[PDB]
Amino acid sequence: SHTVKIYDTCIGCTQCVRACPTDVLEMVPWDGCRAGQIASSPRTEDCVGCKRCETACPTDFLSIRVYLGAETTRSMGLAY
Amino acid sequence: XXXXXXXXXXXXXXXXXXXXXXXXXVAAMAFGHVIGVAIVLGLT
Amino acid sequence: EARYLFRYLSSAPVVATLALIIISVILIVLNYLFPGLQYGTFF
Amino acid sequence: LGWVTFYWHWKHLSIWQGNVAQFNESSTYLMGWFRDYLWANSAQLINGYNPYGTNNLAVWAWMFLFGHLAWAVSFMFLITWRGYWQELIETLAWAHEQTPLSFGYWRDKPVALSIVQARLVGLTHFTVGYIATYGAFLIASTASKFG
Amino acid sequence: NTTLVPCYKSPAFVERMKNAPDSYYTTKPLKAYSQLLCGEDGLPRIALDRLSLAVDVAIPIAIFLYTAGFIGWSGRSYLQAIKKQDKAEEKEVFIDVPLFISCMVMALFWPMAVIKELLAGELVAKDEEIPISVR
Amino acid sequence: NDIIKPFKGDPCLGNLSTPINDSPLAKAFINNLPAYRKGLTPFMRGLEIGMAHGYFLVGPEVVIGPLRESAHGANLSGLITAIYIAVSACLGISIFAITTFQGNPKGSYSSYSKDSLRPLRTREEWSQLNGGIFLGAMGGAIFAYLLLENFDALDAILRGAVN
Amino acid sequence: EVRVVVDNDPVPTSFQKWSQPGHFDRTLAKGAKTTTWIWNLHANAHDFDTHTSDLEDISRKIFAAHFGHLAVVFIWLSGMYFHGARFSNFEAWMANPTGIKPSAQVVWPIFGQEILNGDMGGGFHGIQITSGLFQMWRAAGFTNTFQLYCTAIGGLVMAALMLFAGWFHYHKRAPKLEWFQNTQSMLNHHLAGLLGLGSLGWTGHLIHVSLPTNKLLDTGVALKDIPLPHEFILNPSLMNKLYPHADWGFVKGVVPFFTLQWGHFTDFLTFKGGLNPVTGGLWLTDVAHHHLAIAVMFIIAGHMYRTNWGIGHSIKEMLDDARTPNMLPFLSFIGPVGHKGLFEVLTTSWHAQLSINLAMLGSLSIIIAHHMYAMPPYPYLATDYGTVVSLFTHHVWIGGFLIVGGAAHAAIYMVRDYDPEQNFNNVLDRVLRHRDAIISHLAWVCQFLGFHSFAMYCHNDTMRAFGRPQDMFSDTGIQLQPVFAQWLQHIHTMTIAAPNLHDPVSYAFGGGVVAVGGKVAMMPITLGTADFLIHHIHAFTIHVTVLVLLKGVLFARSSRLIPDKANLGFRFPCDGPGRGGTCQVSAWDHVFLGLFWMYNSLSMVIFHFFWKMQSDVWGTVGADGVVTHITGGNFATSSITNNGWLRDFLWAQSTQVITSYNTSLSAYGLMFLGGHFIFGFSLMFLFSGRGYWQELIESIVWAHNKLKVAPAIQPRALSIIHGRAVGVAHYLLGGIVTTWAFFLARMTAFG
Amino acid sequence: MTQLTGDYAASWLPWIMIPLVFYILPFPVFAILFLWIQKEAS
Ligand code: F6C
Ligand code: CLA
Ligand code: CLA
Ligand SMILES: CC1=C(/C=C/C(C)=C/C=C/C(C)=C/C=C/C=C(C)/C=C/C=C(C)/C=C/C2=C(C)CCCC2(C)C)C(C)(C)CCC1
Ligand SMILES: CC1=C(/C=C/C(C)=C/C=C/C(C)=C\C=C/C=C(C)/C=C/C=C(C)/C=C/C2=C(C)CCCC2(C)C)C(C)(C)CCC1
Ligand SMILES: CC1=C(C/C=C(\C)CCC[C@H](C)CCC[C@H](C)CCCC(C)C)C(=O)c2ccccc2C1=O
Ligand SMILES: [Ca+2]
Repeated sequence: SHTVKIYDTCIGCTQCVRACPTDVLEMVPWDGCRAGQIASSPRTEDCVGCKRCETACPTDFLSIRVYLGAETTRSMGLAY
Repeated sequence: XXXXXXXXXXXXXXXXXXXXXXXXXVAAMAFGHVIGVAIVLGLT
Repeated sequence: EARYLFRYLSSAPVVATLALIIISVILIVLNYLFPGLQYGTFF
Repeated sequence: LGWVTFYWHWKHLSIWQGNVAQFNESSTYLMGWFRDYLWANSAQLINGYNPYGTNNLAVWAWMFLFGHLAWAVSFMFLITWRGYWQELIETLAWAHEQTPLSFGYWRDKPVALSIVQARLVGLTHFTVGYIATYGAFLIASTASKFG
Repeated sequence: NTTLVPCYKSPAFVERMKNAPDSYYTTKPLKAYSQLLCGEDGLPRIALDRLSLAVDVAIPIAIFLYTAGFIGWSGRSYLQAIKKQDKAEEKEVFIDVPLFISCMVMALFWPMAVIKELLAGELVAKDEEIPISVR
Repeated sequence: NDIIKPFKGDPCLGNLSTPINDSPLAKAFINNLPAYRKGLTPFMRGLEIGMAHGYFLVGPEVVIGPLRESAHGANLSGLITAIYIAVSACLGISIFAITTFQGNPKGSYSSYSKDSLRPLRTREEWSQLNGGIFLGAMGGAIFAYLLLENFDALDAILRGAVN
Repeated sequence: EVRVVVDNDPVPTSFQKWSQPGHFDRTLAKGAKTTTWIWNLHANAHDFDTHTSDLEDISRKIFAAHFGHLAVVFIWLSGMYFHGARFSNFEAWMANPTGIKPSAQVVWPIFGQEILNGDMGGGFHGIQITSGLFQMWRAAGFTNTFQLYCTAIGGLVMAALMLFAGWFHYHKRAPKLEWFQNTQSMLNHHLAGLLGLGSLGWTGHLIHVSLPTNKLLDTGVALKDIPLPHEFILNPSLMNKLYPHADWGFVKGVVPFFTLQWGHFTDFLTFKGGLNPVTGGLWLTDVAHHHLAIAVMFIIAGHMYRTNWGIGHSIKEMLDDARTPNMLPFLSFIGPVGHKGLFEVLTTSWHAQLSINLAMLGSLSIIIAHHMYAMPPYPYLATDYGTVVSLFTHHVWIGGFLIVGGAAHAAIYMVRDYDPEQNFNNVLDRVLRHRDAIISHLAWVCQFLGFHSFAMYCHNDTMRAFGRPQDMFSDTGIQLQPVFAQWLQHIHTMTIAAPNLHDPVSYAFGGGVVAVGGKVAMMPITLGTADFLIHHIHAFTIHVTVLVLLKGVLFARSSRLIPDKANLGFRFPCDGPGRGGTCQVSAWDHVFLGLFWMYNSLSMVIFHFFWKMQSDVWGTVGADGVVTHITGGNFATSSITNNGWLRDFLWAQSTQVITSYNTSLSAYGLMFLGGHFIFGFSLMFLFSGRGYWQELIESIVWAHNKLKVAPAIQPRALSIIHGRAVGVAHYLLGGIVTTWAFFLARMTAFG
Repeated sequence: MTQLTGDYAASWLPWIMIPLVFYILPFPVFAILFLWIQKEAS
């Protein structure tokens, strides 16, 4: 149960969604970009916290923040 | 020397180690020395 | 060819390494100015 | 404070033993700090118990070596970091589930302790090993030359 | 301080002279330590009295601070010499030794160069020129 | 063909069917240990587990303990070690049973757990186990204590010295 | 069919790419945006597998780089013989190799460092070398410094050949991939032509140079009456007063070999098997017989594999036939596939080969260290106590680094060259498929030994402090005898089956004491409780080193944390702070931690060696036969508490390096402090992270932006992996220099 | 001496309380303190 907030500085480069190993992010239509897209995080209980989405965001001081919060059984990735 | 004559070991190699695998393109006359020298030095 | 070589000789570390080799006055200067040279001694 | 108290102790250990000229002539280079303070004054601390007996410094000789272990185990929490231990605990969790006669099972999943916690667990051992080692040194190196 | 006396009159230091081999090192330097303020242990020392040593606590300091600034000035002036050339990205990995030498000869008279850097308001960058953090 | 199969035929399970866990001899030995024997009340599971452990736990203290030098005192130090290890062990499984069985045990003791390596999943079953483990490890400790403090009297009767 | 196929001038020879460094990586060859580019240019300079993609061009870089490496070793070998030629007391040491200390590498008179030129005996001032070069040149037959000098010349011209051969095989005639992939032909020439002919060549030297020269040097002829080595062959009559049972003529003296009348050779090819009691080394006649036995047995070994004449073995389907219709029943568990697809592993990837070749060169180097103390091969080696310790210690450390490097490339193979299709259900895949049972049982045995080796030292440390020495694991308390090792010590001394060896090999095993110059060359090394406990420390530390390194190989591909750990690479810092934190999950980070465990393990091995010789083996013999050891039986009673290690080994035996100022051992005092600085300095990089350091550069870049002196190569704090590499490189450097200084100051202060 | 004694008053009191607070009471205490940290909030 992390918190992946997306800010208005996205450019719809789509790179944050590809890096996510757990499919938390996905693109929705938007208008504040030439791409007309913005990241959204509908599945954040699945967020593992790897911040691999933040490494891919190219906007300077990146538009997507993982906010490591209450860690549960699927946000810590336990197979046992 | 006189006796010794480890050509019997090589003869027991050429007539036996010519049934290897490829057996084509003689190492039994090389092997017959390895067996031959070991035995003659192993019984002196 | 002797145009790319001379640029390599002055690149980054060879200038630095040679500088430290060229900074060897502390070996000549302290060999014949009676090596012991403490602060109140030299003029 | 391992320089403040080392300097306080050696300066007074030279005055107390009358050998003031030992601190003045050998505290100006770092071997004197290492030969005339640490190596010299450890001698009766480490002989608190030898093969031939045991004396009133046997506890200081033991906490001195206790603090060396508490210091060294800090390096484990400070050098090796979390994800090494999670892949090793994940393996031990496999072994426990698959083995017979082991009837216990964790109420809460065993995980390698977190990043900011190991920095605190390793800082506690470094501190406890810093204080038990020097506390045992300072007590035994002063209360053995003297009363 | 008056505990320090010259090694001329110091019983603990003539003893240093007595049991001294030569070989290159303990005669030619050790005569020159006779002019130093010498403790009650036969060891030359650096004291700060008055005008007695006011020139000797300025020869090392003037020689160092000049050549430390000389290294700093030539190194600094070579950096702006290549920032203006718009080639400073690779001008730094591959030292332009004719330019660097010409920046060293500017750094011989660096103490008078820094004054007219300062008096022109050009040495120090203004505060909102400088990349900073959120603060 | 291969002797190492997927564990009960499911390749996705995190185990292997190996000669050590899935052999006709190895299954027959483990599944008839008192922990797993079919047909035992949990009291008889713990009673038989307890006595096997109380018996051998008095050993390592009566010959390499601190009291080994004498004879009558060595046996006391070995018995009480088995008393203390078992009491603290049976304290462990009373508080294990309290803290795991609290409505829906998180783990291998859930209702839908289907785990064969630990079949005691009830808290009616873990309480007779605690009594068996305790009373067993106490009787085993005493029996190994009585056989050891009477060793000279027992060495004679297994040597025919008593005619 | 084995063939020589090469290319013609594949790579031009120009300095085009010298002036553009980082050309090998496209990311490096676009500009130095930050200082991270500088460090990436060195961490990637030799990873040829990322410069290109084709194995043909990679393998040409490997083969050409070896030549430039062999050039470097030949430069270093030349430097050893040149220093032995004109900067050594080797002439003096040949005359009296007991009272003269070996010394090359004199020191220039500047900075007051002439004090390091200590007295060596014979009026020569220098530094007492402990490399054993002198004990090896005497066994090679060197007598004067002209032979040493011309060998140094013969090595510089030999290094020039290596440099030319490397340029030639990359820029003129580079072999194709077919020439590299016939490893089956390479084994034939390396087994027969290199190791077989090499030891056949050497036993030629031993018989004709070393055996005669060391025969006369044992009778005291004092370097006048020594003939030069060629005068033993030009004058064949000169070797009939020595070894008279042979004939020694060009043709007339060699025919006993061909007519198999080898009894005439029994006087110079002996099988004595002991220590030559006048020099303390092995009998050179016994050594010459060894190399001849080795040569015959390696030339034979080089005919095992099948090159293009049909006859021989094929490794390809010797491997492929280790399936399981055909195994022993108890080890028939390794798959119906078995070893198929594994000849393509060890042929199509160099990291697979480098991992094995390092783990065996590392294990060889440690085996060599154990064999060159227990049976010293060189004259006057065993009595030079500073050389025995510094040769054992050098080769244990060298052997331990190589072993860790064998586990590095076992992990680089996994995340770069591991191929699932050629490795389906085979012997490699079945290991990854149960890698939790391998690590669970390794992590248990690592923990079983941890309590039963170290925690017994804390038992002893506590009973001796309580004053209960009768309930500690002593020889006097609760004895732990090495029953199975004292048994082997009995087996190896009653067999003198093997009856012909009348002299016991390795006096270490038992029987007799050899004293050469009064000093003991070798004694029996008895094993008691202190040797039970120290051997389980060794077992424990080796296992955890294996546990760290094997974990990094098995879990290099994936884990339960990160199932795609192979896509992240071999060398990545982490995968973020999620899953609680995945710091150091890479396979590189298990090499980095295994380096620490190698350091822990080997520094305990060399401490076990150093104390057990000083207490039980080394020493001096008086005029009665009793041996007074250097520390005097100290190991048996006080090495069982690790307070005894700290006071009777570390505090006691550091007296020579602590009190070393104003003496000739002064430099070991500085190295001993220098090693302490570097160890403490390493902990800056190990305990901290680069977020603190990067944020500190920003405050320092500001101070340069203010004075308009900022660089355009933007200062970046070191990478996470770089900062961990710096930490382990300094911890191991500092912690070894302090041990190197402590060993040699202690043993050059004695002899 | 070869025993632990006490010249101080009530010297029998360390004889029983050093075993009590150090190896007899803590395992009950660590059990009570365990039951408190692992109770359902139902
Ligand atoms: C109940 C519960 C349980 C059980 C049962 O049921 C168990 C079991 C197992 C088995 C099967 C195995 C083997 C065993 C042996 O060998 O050795 C011993 C050890 C021990 C620990 C032993 C223990 C046992 C029991 C616990 C006893 C009891 C005690 C008492 C009761 C207490 C008292 C109480 C009071 C209150 C205090 C194991 C192991 C391991 N662990 Mg393991 N456990 C567990 C718990 C735990 C915890 C808490 C922790 C943390 C510390 C851990 C940890 C660990 C590690 C590291 C490891 C390893 O290494 C190993 C392995 O992996 O393999 C391979 N683990 N495991
Ligand atoms: C001296 C400091 C120290 C100690 C005690 C340890 C201990 C351990 N290390 Mg570690 N390590 C250290 C330094 C240390 N390390 C450093 C400096 C590094 C930096 C590289 C590492 C890196 C490292 C790695 C990578 C690994 C370990 C592993 C281990 C464990 C090995 C298993 C074992 O030995 O069982 C025995 C336990 C001991 C020897 C600890 C001492 C036991 C005492 C003597 C008994 C205590 C008595 C009693 C229980 C006290 C409790 C009373 C109560 C009042 C509390 C073990 C607990 C390995 C592991 O996890 O194994 C599976 C592992 O993979 N270490
Ligand atoms: C906090 C102060 C303090 C400390 C550090 C100690 C320490 C000690 N006492 Mg105690 N004691 C204290 C106060 C203290 N005492 C007071 C005020 C009394 C009067 C009733 C006693 C009466 C007493 C007796 C009869 C004995 C000891 C004994 C001992 C020794 C063994 C431990 C033990 O069994 O004690 C048992 C504990 C008690 C009897 C009660 C003391 C608890 C005090 C009143 C409060 C402590 C709680 C603390 C403030 C909260 C911190 C908890 C946590 C945050 C760390 C030990 C050195 C034994 C001994 O003589 O050794 C040879 C012994 O048998 N003490
Ligand atoms: C695995 C295995 C093994 C092992 C085993 C073991 C481990 C052992 C053991 C064992 C044991 C360990 C046994 C035991 C026992 C016991 C018993 C038999 C007991 C008892 C008891 C009793 C009888 C008691 C009683 C009582 C009571 C109850 C109370 C009162 C008192 C009295 C005393 C009366 C082997 C290899 C060999 C083989 C097989 C398999
Ligand atoms: C004399 C004396 C003394 C004292 C001193 C003092 C007390 C001082 C001070 C002072 C001060 C109060 C200062 C300062 C400062 C400030 C500032 C503000 C600065 C600066 C700087 C700069 C600006 C720099 C520049 C440069 C140069 C010069 C060159 C190189 C480059 C650079 C840029 C770096 C003593 C006792 C020691 C000794 C004896 C006497
Ligand atoms: C100190 C430290 C740094 C900072 C380290 C730095 C900045 C390296 C310092 C090396 C200096 C910068 C060498 C530069 C040499 C210059 C080129 C000067 C040479 C010029 C002369 C030759 C003329 C880290 O980045 C780091 C990262 C992760 C964990 C720990 C640490 C850590 O401890
Ligand atoms: Ca006892």
